[PDB]
Amino acid sequence: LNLDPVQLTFYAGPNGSQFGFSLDFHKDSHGRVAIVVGAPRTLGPSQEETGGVFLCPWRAEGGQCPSLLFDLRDETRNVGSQTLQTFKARQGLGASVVSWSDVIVACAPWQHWNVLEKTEEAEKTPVGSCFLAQPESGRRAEYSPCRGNTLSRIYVENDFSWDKRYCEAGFSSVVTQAGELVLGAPGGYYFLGLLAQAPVADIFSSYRPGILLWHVSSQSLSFDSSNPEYFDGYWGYSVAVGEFDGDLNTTEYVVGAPTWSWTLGAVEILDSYYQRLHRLRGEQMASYFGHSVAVTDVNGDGRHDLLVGAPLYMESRADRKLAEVGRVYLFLQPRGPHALGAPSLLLTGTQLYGRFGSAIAPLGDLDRDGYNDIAVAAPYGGPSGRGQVLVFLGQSEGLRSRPSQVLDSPFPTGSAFGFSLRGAVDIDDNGYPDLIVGAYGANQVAVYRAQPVVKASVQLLVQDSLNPAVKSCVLPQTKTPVSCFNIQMCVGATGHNIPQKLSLNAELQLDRQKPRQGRRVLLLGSQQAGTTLNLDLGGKHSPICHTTMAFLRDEADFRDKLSPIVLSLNVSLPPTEAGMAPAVVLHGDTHVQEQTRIVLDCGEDDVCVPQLQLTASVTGSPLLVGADNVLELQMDAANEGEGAYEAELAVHLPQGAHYMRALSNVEGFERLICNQKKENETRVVLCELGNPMKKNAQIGIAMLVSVGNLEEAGESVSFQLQIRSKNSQNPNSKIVLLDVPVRAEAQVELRGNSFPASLVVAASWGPKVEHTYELHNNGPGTVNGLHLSIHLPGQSQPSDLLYILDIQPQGGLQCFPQPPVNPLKVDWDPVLVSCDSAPCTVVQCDLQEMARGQRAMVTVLAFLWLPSLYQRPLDQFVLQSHAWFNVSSLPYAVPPLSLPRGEAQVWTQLLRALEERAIPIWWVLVGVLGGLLLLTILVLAMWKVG
Amino acid sequence: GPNICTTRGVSSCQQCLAVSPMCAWCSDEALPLGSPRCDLKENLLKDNCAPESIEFPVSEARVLEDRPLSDKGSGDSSQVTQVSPQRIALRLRPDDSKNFSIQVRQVEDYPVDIYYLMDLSYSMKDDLWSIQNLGTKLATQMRKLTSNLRIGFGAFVDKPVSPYMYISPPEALENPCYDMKTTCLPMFGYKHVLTLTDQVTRFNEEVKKQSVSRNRDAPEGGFDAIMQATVCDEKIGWRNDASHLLVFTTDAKTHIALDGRLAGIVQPNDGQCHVGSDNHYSASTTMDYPSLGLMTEKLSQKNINLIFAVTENVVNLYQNYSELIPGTTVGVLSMDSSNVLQLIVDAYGKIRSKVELEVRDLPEELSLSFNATCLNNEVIPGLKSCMGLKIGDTVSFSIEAKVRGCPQEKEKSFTIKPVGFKDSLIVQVTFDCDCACQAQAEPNSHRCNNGNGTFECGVCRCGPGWLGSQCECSEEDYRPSQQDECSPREGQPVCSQRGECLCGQCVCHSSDFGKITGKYCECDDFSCVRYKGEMCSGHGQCSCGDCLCDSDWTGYYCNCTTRTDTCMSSNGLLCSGRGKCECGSCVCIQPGSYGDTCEKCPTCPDACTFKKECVECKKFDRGALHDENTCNRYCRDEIESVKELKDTGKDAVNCTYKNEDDCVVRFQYYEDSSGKSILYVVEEPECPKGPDILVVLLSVMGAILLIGLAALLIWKLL
Ligand SMILES: *[C@@H]1O[C@H](CO)[C@@H](O[C@@H]2O[C@H](CO)[C@@H](O[C@@H]3O[C@H](CO[C@@H]4O[C@H](CO)[C@@H](O)[C@H](O)[C@@H]4O)[C@@H](O)[C@H](O[C@@H]4O[C@H](CO)[C@@H](O)[C@H](O)[C@@H]4O)[C@@H]3O)[C@H](O)[C@H]2NC(C)=O)[C@H](O)[C@H]1NC(C)=O
Ligand SMILES: *[C@@H]1O[C@H](CO)[C@@H](O[C@@H]2O[C@H](CO)[C@@H](O[C@@H]3O[C@H](CO)[C@@H](O)[C@H](O)[C@@H]3O)[C@H](O)[C@H]2NC(C)=O)[C@H](O)[C@H]1NC(C)=O
Ligand SMILES: *[C@@H]1O[C@H](CO)[C@@H](O[C@@H]2O[C@H](CO)[C@@H](O[C@@H]3O[C@H](CO)[C@@H](O)[C@H](O)[C@@H]3O)[C@H](O)[C@H]2NC(C)=O)[C@H](O)[C@H]1NC(C)=O
Ligand SMILES: *[C@@H]1O[C@H](CO)[C@@H](O[C@@H]2O[C@H](CO)[C@@H](O[C@@H]3O[C@H](CO)[C@@H](O)[C@H](O)[C@@H]3O)[C@H](O)[C@H]2NC(C)=O)[C@H](O)[C@H]1NC(C)=O
Ligand SMILES: O=C(N[C@@H](Cc1ccc(OCCCCC2CCNCC2)cc1)C(=O)O)c1nc2ccccc2o1
Ligand SMILES: *[C@@H]1O[C@H](CO)[C@@H](O[C@@H]2O[C@H](CO)[C@@H](O)[C@H](O)[C@H]2NC(C)=O)[C@H](O)[C@H]1NC(C)=O
Ligand SMILES: *[C@@H]1O[C@H](CO)[C@@H](O[C@@H]2O[C@H](CO)[C@@H](O)[C@H](O)[C@H]2NC(C)=O)[C@H](O)[C@H]1NC(C)=O
Ligand SMILES: CC(C)CCC[C@@H](C)[C@H]1CC[C@H]2[C@@H]3CC=C4C[C@@H](O)CC[C@]4(C)[C@H]3CC[C@]12C
Ligand SMILES: *[C@@H]1O[C@H](CO)[C@@H](O)[C@H](O)[C@H]1NC(C)=O
Ligand SMILES: *[C@@H]1O[C@H](CO)[C@@H](O)[C@H](O)[C@H]1NC(C)=O
Ligand SMILES: *[C@@H]1O[C@H](CO)[C@@H](O)[C@H](O)[C@H]1NC(C)=O
Ligand SMILES: *[C@@H]1O[C@H](CO)[C@@H](O)[C@H](O)[C@H]1NC(C)=O
Ligand SMILES: *[C@@H]1O[C@H](CO)[C@@H](O)[C@H](O)[C@H]1NC(C)=O
Ligand SMILES: [Ca+2]
Ligand SMILES: [Ca+2]
Ligand SMILES: [Ca+2]
Ligand SMILES: [Ca+2]
Ligand SMILES: [Ca+2]
Ligand SMILES: [Ca+2]
Ligand SMILES: [Ca+2]
Ligand SMILES: [Mg+2]
Repeated sequence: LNLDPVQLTFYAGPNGSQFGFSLDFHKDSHGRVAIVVGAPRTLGPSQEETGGVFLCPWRAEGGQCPSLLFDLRDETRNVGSQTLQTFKARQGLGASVVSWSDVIVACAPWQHWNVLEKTEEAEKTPVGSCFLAQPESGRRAEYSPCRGNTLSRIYVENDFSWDKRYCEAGFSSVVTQAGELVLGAPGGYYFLGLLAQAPVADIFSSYRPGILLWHVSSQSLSFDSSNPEYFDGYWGYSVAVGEFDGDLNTTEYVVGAPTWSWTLGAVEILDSYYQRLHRLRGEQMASYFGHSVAVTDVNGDGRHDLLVGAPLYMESRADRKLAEVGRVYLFLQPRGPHALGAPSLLLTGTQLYGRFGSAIAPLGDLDRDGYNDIAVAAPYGGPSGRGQVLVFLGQSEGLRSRPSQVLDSPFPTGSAFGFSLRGAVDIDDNGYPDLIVGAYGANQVAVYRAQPVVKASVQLLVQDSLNPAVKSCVLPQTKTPVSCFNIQMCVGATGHNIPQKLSLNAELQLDRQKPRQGRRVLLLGSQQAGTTLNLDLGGKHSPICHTTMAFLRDEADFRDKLSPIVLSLNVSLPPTEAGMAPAVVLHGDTHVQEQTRIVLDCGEDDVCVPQLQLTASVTGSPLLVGADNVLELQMDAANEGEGAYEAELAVHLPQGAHYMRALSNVEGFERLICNQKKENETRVVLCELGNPMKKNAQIGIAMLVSVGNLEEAGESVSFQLQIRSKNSQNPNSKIVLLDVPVRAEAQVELRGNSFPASLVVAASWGPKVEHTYELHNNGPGTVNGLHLSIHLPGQSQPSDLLYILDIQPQGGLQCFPQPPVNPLKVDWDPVLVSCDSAPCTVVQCDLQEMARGQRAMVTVLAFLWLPSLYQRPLDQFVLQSHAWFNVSSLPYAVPPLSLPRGEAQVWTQLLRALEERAIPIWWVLVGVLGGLLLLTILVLAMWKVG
Repeated sequence: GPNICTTRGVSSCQQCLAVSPMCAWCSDEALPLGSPRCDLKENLLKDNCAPESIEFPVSEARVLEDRPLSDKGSGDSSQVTQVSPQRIALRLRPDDSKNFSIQVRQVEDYPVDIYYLMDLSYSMKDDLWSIQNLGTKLATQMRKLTSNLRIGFGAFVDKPVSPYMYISPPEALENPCYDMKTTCLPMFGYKHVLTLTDQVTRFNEEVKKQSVSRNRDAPEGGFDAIMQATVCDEKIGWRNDASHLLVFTTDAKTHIALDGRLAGIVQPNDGQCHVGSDNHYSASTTMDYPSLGLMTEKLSQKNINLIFAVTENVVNLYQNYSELIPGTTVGVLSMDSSNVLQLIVDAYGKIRSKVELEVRDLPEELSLSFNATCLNNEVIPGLKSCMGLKIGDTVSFSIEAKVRGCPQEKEKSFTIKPVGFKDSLIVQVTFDCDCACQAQAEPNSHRCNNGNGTFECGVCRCGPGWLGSQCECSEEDYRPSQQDECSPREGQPVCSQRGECLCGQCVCHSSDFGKITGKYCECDDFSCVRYKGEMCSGHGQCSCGDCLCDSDWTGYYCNCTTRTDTCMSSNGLLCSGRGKCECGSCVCIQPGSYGDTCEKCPTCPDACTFKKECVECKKFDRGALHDENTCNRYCRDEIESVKELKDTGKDAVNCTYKNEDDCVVRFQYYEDSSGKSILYVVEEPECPKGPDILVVLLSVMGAILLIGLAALLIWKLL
């Protein structure tokens, strides 16, 4: 925000050394602050690249810096029949550099360690190491937790178990407040990742020169995992420390694994015992989610919040459906041990291939506003793709999407500016944090110094109405009575460690709306519509108030009466003096405006006394937690007294409420306008009802309010509505309070289906049949104690018509049948049958927790008993299965209201090819008998008659 | 009526035309009391003033060059013209949208050049033995569909950099495979071996001459090789007049960008070719793996159809990656790679069945809406691609371009290119926001109150405030104030208290945060829908406080999407046909169906329930609902009459159908993972023999007749 992009400090080192790859702040015993930088390609004495560390002191102009001296010679030792060799060539020393109190730790992951024994060898691999230096005591030490004397054949015979030959430890090093150095080894355990934690004091007291291999008593490493998901996970790219469980005894660790779960990206939060407390998965594969992990209390609630990056994230654009810009995720820690949910906030870059979010650096409270601030570096952001840094300020609701400030890269193309960022240190001792940004491409470091931030408050007071008839003052140098009034302007500057001398320019303009020649009011003294003054606020903690006299021109000089008079006050910094570089940056209420009017239609007393009445109605009473709740608020305002000046509707809504739309039923061309702004913590909505209205005016406004997720708002939510007016008498009407109850209810749907729909059996093991039941929590709410009972005919016996081959649940539900299903191992006129009549088998399923959106599946595979199928094959078969499910309670404070129930029936019918049932020939026999009787009687009648 | 041209305007021809998409100007002098020159063309025609000077520009979509689509391609590929028109000219008036139509056709045979990029991992050693006799078979199979074929071959192992290489022992540098006592060559990032050529003998000779290397890390950096092949067109010789195929084969994971940190490489990957005459990638040891975005961009630019051939272990991962990169076809490769020929043939058949369009050089000033049309007259709004096509099939598209305001360039151009095809349409749009009459200029005319102002097509604009019709009201003059000439429906504040009633009209002021216009100063900017700082949702533009959408969007907030590309399923039915698509999201109307396209349902009814008509038509060419022509309209599965009834299909299910003959017909449905739904049916279903009564009753009646005849002859004798 207040960072100065002009006055920057430049530090440079040897060319081609990738200087500025890693940087950090260092504090001595006397408080002197220096910058520790690591160059991973510094030329060594043997004309080979080995890396180095530089300690730049605080110089206003910068320049060359001293280089720390570390051993850069291969060390060979012989113990028994074993030979240990160390090769530091191309070790990349200074790749990761950290500082703690008076200890500087610089790690070289690429250092090579080799073990030889006669013929067999352990192979040369880049195990890496870390050099610790204490300049105050002039002490040096080395740390390498992946040094051993195990041959390669041993690992081969052990299936590469405990394969710590490729640790590359020291890629990401962190130090806790207790001084416990933690190093990440993504390549450890054969490209799986691990951590190595060790006290610094123990390392110093447990280091002996000439002892290449040693073991520390307190050395501890993470346990290897055989889960295939972790394969090629590179767990340990970024490591950070923080507090999540709320107990200060334990220090939680956060580790980023971009390649975890088949190139998915993840962030794992573990305790001090390497136990998985929580895991956060990525959004899109190959996004490199988890590249950088940061811990900071952005919201200021007292609970640490998490920031994650994904440079390789791909967005969607109209020109192209895919665009690689990167993303940044913000997670806020909820109250209690509740697990982290969806990302609190999402930030997306603009420039293509910008790798936004690669580096995130906390900056503390840069503006001293009570909220922490952060910086995000895009290596190749901006229109020119030379890198950029975006500063995000903190707030109660999180972080503002719009970047407060953007800093470009003065270096040319290929500088890779913004690769590593660090801050939250008052290097200049100016009371505000500064920033340091390295650039290995340009081989330089740029230091930005923050400037003091001053908050300005401006207040303007003027008579509500003016009476032309009353003329108390007199024009200067004459004796012409004229109306007059007093204008008061109060200006107040606040800040921390503000300069003792401060100057500001205040411009007061009267009737700025009208042209200069058309102005109606002027200043009594200067007889001008505008004036400028210089205010010295240096050391004036209390606000400075000034008063002036203004007059109104003669009536004959103008004809407009209903047009209000606008008075504007503008506060600005002094014009840039010699040398530019303003001392401080001023922000806040730097411009204020007010409107007045002439006494009109206020009665004989000439004083307006408006009387307003307000009524409010609410529609949409049922509010469901976790649902898109929409409330319709209808406010009707009426005026029974005189016209009210500057009448507006002010509405205060709960934390989870928001403003979407508002219309006016009365009048089709009113064009009502509303705005929403955060006053202190809640988004208050002000609607401009209208300028001074006519007598007996009624206005109705219907607005839509969207209520978000709410779990602690209580039984009911409250809304406040009021009428705001600038009139001296009756400035506001009666306050209206509306209580909307909140009730939680969820609906769960049970469905069932049997396959195949139609089955034919011809005329051991019979045809397969599968019945599947699905339970879905379609309702926005959540349920607990989900219980289900499925009843089927048969008891899984040979005599039973159907034999339950197997049952499979899915979704975590615990299901148990009764009687036992599948007693044998088994290495392989419709008739209605139900549990009520036929033998009943009941399977009971339970689910203590059932989150919204999850689906529980139950599948049963069975077949028709062929020995029973053969018997009586001329009768149709229709089996039935009955599922009944309900719940016990809900995870919500509101007791209301029971529910939901569910019944499901699944019918499976079997068919046979042209059953041999007795065809109704009985009708044919009856017809034949009738015909025979008719023939016989006809013959008898025609024969006896003759 | 007042309409919108007459209202919120009447200042000049530029504004008069710019207020609304369609307006007409009466340049010729006429009565000024009727507020003319800005109204519907019909209204002006009623008021006359048409001396051939009417200024009513209309957008045009004239075609510059167009040629017929070639029926077949055998030679002279330079003028295939498979896509028409080649180039068109568009002239759109400001705040107007115009649309045109294009057609896409596949011209039968088309030359094809295929580059086979293969991994040489240890597990692939056996696979290398299965390619020694693949060139002849591939040439013979491809000859049926293509007459001219080009084949190139390249091999890769892994990135040659520590720790991916066995640096120690020193003897292992030239023979890392020393533990197993085998022969191997040094690891190489990429080694092109055979350039594109039509000689099968060269391909056969090239194979069996290479070997298999060794690597430690399971993932293989094939993206580097793919990018080098795509960019190094000159090195291998890509031909712009042929179908480009790149068959990438591997049996292990693949690295991504920023993965070189382990090896110490930090330089971002560059798309420039770095392959010399040595046929090696020099920057392999110093260049990081390419990013997905750059790979996709280069693939689209070079128009290369990428075909993955991987084992079932990583087939799911490669399928997940496939949906990201456009124009990619996946496949399953056996351990012995004995199905490589069939797999590549299937991939070639499938890729040509998918058609997609891409927009290039498209400025953000204008927006495009696409409508697709497959075979038949069926049209799918909000779609730019069609599925379920075949060789020689023709599809249609409609592209509508809408512009906002008036860009200050007057010349813009863009291109619409189908995937994997050289031919593309070039669309040039020119903005004509200035009235023709303005060319007269007449900066000084005596009609502007004795030549103290500027004249323009019947309107005098004068000074910094002189707005009167005769250019006399001035800005400081007009002190007396009239009535019923500044506000409508007297009884409300003049100009809505926003402006000054001067010159007989409301002049707007306070030009802050935007511009204010209108007769009474009622329409203003900086009054659009906002959420956290955005204006008009960041997609459309707000006029008079209403945030009108641009193309591809609709709604008051202009946040609901209209295009259905995202919600398009692979079965050719929007959201799989089980639901609708709103704002790019699928809503499943049918209960029990969920997912991105509602396709993932466990409890849906079996397919055979609604496949009865298809099988009925196939087996008898008749049935109910035949008038609607539903025999082949939704069921794309292939029906075959096979009496096997013993296929071991994993994703195969038996089912039964009922016919009017009362004989149940049992048939199998197999939904292969490749999507080739196939039905197996038994021809002439065996109806059990029922009739056994007609003969019996015939015999009974014959016996009765014989008895009657015996009685008759007895009577005769008696
Ligand atoms: C590409 O795909 C999109 C998305 O489906 C299509 O956009 C739709 O196109 C339809 C066809 O035009 C629109 O519906 C129709 O279009 C009428 C415009 O033509 C007028 O017709 C009247 C008939 O008396 C004439 O007098 C006029 O002079 C015009 O010629 C629409 O008026 C109408 O739709 C209704 O219009 C009324 C009045 O405007 C609205 O109040 C009502 O809400 C409704 O929109 C008619 O049904 C359809 O609206 C449109 N979709 C939209 C705008 O979202 C493209 O047309 C496709 N591309 C091509 C080249 O066809
Ligand atoms: C969901 O609904 C079912 C049925 O609608 C409820 O089943 C209830 O189960 C209990 C046993 O767990 C029944 O009590 C038992 O009754 C038997 C006699 O049938 C008696 O011998 C036992 O000592 C015991 O008292 C209870 O009657 C039964 N409810 C009904 C209405 O029959 C179930 O409780 C509901 N809730 C859940 C979470 O499942
Ligand atoms: C390739 O694509 C598949 C399919 O889109 C993806 O795998 C899917 O990953 C999601 C992760 O959210 C799985 O859902 C989750 O399942 C777990 C149980 O394993 C459950 O506890 C979670 O609540 C969530 O529902 C989903 O089942 C899974 N589906 C499949 C078919 O794998 C993923 O993007 C890629 N999978 C690969 C490459 O294996
Ligand atoms: C067009 O606008 C111009 C100003 O931009 C007008 O010029 C001024 O017009 C007034 C008309 O009353 C002139 O005043 C008269 O001029 C005579 C002769 O010079 C003189 O005796 C008096 O001062 C008389 O009031 C004024 O001189 C003239 N100014 C200039 C610099 O020429 C012009 O009149 C406008 N055209 C019209 C009204 O047709
Ligand atoms: O296929 C081969 N290499 C492959 C590469 C490759 C090498 C080893 C390998 O497993 C690693 C499994 C990880 C186990 C974890 C270890 C830590 N704890 C949890 C489990 C996978 C791929 C290539 O070169 O592409 C290959 N086959 C061989 C046969 C004999 C000797 C060596 C051989 O190497
Ligand atoms: C979009 O393009 C279509 C096709 O060019 C236009 O529809 C044609 O309109 C003309 C005259 O209006 C008719 O003669 C054609 O028969 C129509 N063809 C079709 C296929 O509809 C349509 O008017 C265009 N719409 C816009 C807004 O420009
Ligand atoms: C357009 O604007 C709002 C605000 O951005 C949109 O809100 C998004 O809604 C989708 C699905 O409804 C969610 O997945 C996003 O997370 C929402 N984003 C935000 C920032 O809230 C919404 O899509 C549109 N508005 C309305 C009223 O539909
Ligand atoms: C199965 C069929 C072919 C048998 C039919 C044979 C019938 C028509 C025969 C069997 C016995 C017969 C009868 C036997 C004896 C006599 C007595 C004689 O004085 C008059 C005829 C009379 C009454 C015969 C009439 C015909 C008769 C009823
Ligand atoms: C050495 O440093 C200079 C400093 O500007 C730089 O320009 C140059 O490229 C570097 N390398 C060589 C070989 O000079
Ligand atoms: C840490 O543990 C010690 C020893 O049990 C305890 O005294 C202290 O309170 C703990 N810290 C906390 C609870 O913050
Ligand atoms: C207030 O004064 C400053 C001084 O430069 C100026 O930049 C700013 O625009 C002024 N405010 C307004 C509203 O004009
Ligand atoms: C906002 O709420 C806080 C509660 O801490 C209160 O102190 C403050 O006065 C409120 N804001 C206003 C403008 O009153
Ligand atoms: C069909 O039934 C046969 C036996 O009748 C069985 O072997 C087969 O698995 C079933 N399914 C299919 C798809 O054939
Ligand atoms: Ca803790
Ligand atoms: Ca917090
Ligand atoms: Ca802050
Ligand atoms: Ca500072
Ligand atoms: Ca009064
Ligand atoms: Ca490999
Ligand atoms: Ca193989
Ligand atoms: Mg391999």
